[PDB]
Amino acid sequence: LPFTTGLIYDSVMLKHQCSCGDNSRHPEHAGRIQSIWSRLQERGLRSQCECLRGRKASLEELQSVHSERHVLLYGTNPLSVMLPCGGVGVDTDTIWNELHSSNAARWAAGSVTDLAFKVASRELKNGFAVVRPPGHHADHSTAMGFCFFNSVAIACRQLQQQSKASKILIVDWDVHHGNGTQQTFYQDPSVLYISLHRHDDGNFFPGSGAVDEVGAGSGEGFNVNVAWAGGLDPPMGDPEYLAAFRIVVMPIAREFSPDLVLVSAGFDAAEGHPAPLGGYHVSAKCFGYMTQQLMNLAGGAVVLALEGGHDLTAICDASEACVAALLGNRVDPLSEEGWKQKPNLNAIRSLEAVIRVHSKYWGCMQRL
Ligand SMILES: O=C(NCC1(c2nc(-c3ccccc3)cs2)CCOCC1)c1cccc(-c2noc(C(F)(F)F)n2)c1
Ligand SMILES: [K+]
Ligand SMILES: [K+]
Ligand SMILES: [Zn+2]
Ligand SMILES: [Zn+2]
Repeated sequence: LPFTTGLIYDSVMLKHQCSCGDNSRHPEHAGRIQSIWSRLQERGLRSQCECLRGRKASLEELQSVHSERHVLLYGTNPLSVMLPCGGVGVDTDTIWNELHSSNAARWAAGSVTDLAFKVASRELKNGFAVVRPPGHHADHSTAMGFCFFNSVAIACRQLQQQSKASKILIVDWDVHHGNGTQQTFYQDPSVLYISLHRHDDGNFFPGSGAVDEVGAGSGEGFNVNVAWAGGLDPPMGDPEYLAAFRIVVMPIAREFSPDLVLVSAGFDAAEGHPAPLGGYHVSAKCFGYMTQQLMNLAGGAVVLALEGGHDLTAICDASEACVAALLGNRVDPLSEEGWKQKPNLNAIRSLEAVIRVHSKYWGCMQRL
């Protein structure tokens, strides 16, 4: 296998859809990964990468993060809740195809894991997983927010249990808080979880991920929530996220010094997502640049896994810029006006809260 960027995609994951067939009512649709996959070929990036199909996660791999009851319910064939539209699901948003959802969720978990091992073993330089359904909301014993199994958390656990990576950084720049990922690794100091999300004092899904939530026991200080407050006005975009990377994400990541970086790469903070889905204005160039910054860690061992993002144009633009970054294309910070603007007052106050809390744990957060 050649030493380039890896891409994960398979049609099995397209099968996850409600029986009613309305992709408008169920916005986490197959078109999401389908559009990105073809977009990468149209732009010429896909042929440059080593394209893999992935695999099903074993029941044992799913149980490394989730409970036995959870894995029996969503992981196995029955032969071994009603919705307004008529289909079955765990809740109104999180649908369940009785023939295909389990297989698609297990494939997303297995494929992110398979890609992480190849990047960890250094067969691949880095990778991008075009997977669905998403994972970072799925906790130990709860499927929620379009998520069933936490693919990124499962990939992380398997890397540790097979001794392929000592320290692992999980970065989650999806606009929503990865409640599942935070819970899984809350007491583990060998995993560092840094989330950037719209918090607005608990009035935004899932409602968790406050700045005070720093971890527990041995894992105290190794959970970093960059919880944005203040609202949508003034606009949250590139200057705020760039500032977040300069001041919080990269300094803590460098002080932690991971052996492998996993990215819950949601693109619902991008332009084209109105409230209450996101309401943020992060450009595609910023996503690709944030990717480029993470490639400086762990000797380039970086793996992105798709999470959220609805607007087809926005997530395709952003996915393109991240894959290009992975392939070695560099973004010149001086080439874009607007990046010269300072971050807004709401973002500064939010980062002030992050610094004040984590000054107890990190040297780069300790000031006079
Ligand atoms: O508030 C939410 N959604 C808003 C609505 C939308 N959800 C999406 C959507 C599209 C693709 C993936 C996930 C959500 C578009 S609109 C829900 C019903 O229709 C009107 C607003 C909501 C609630 C729970 C979870 C999420 C959510 N978004 O991304 C993710 C993911 F897990 F990161 F993928 N989860 C979003
Ligand atoms: K997040
Ligand atoms: K942690
Ligand atoms: Zn339906
Ligand atoms: Zn999201």
